[PDB]
Amino acid sequence: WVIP
Amino acid sequence: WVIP
Amino acid sequence: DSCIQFTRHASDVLLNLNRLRSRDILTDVVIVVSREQFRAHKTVLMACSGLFYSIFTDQLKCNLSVINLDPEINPEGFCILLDFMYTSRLNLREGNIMAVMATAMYLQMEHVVDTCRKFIKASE
Amino acid sequence: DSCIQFTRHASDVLLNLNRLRSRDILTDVVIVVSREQFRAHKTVLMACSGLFYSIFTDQLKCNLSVINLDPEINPEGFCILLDFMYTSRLNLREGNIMAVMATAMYLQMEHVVDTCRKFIKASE
Ligand SMILES: O=C1Cc2cc(Nc3ncncc3Cl)ccc2N1
Ligand SMILES: O=C1Cc2cc(Nc3ncncc3Cl)ccc2N1
Ligand SMILES: [Cl-]
Ligand SMILES: [Cl-]
Repeated sequence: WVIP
Repeated sequence: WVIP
Repeated sequence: DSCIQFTRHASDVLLNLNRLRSRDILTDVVIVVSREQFRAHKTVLMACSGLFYSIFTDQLKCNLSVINLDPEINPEGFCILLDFMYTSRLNLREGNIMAVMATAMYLQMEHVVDTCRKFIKASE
Repeated sequence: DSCIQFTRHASDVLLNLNRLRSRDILTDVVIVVSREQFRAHKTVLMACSGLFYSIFTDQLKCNLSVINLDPEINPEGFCILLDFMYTSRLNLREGNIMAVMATAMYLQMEHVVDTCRKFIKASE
């Protein structure tokens, strides 16, 4: 999971 | 395009 | 093999599937949640959820145009997860995390259940 | 928004759509090429090809279970492109590049047409  |  | 690969292909496919959903093009099922209705494509639901995979591979249920979810399922939690299915983006907030995790457990969306468990553990 | 994003989601969705294609699950159309038949999902074809997008948004053609391609279309070229649609992998070889590019131009798959033009230009 990432900060887009 | 890339070499997978 | 000796194939070449187009890096952005999968993302462009999902973006186009979401555009079809937006315009209600070739949607083939309605998901009913506490009298809130969501139109979608069976194949995308199956590709994202162990529950929908099991439902639409069933010889009788594969032909249904309406699926009713368990009344304990929250429509907002479902809406957030349906958006995630079609975009890879999860709108996870303090105010919705419990409903989102409960809905992801029911839908069998293991990666979502994983990030919810971790975000909850960070706040304890 | 304040969304989080699961990097591998789009790729996992496409992988699952290809598994459904392999097992012939929920395929809703047959593409006929020079008496060679290919089963697929209309939504995936639309997401990948300007031609299929135009075909299945047509009020009459959207309801067809069989689509016949132009007789000049090569079945191997089509097969390679159908595989690309479901995997992001293009099996481009000296022996098939002309058929693949001609098929990608007809199907309106601009990124494929682009890499074929470049690979051809490198060999001249
Ligand atoms: O967490 C998850 C996400 C998910 C998706 C599916 N889907 C498929 N699996 C295998 N072949 C085809 C399909 Cl469509 C099954 C289980 C789970 N569990
Ligand atoms: O090269 C290409 C690939 C491609 C895909 C599509 N598909 C869609 N476009 C917009 N909204 C939904 C969909 Cl399904 C249209 C044109 C082209 N041209
Ligand atoms: Cl997931
Ligand atoms: Cl393309």
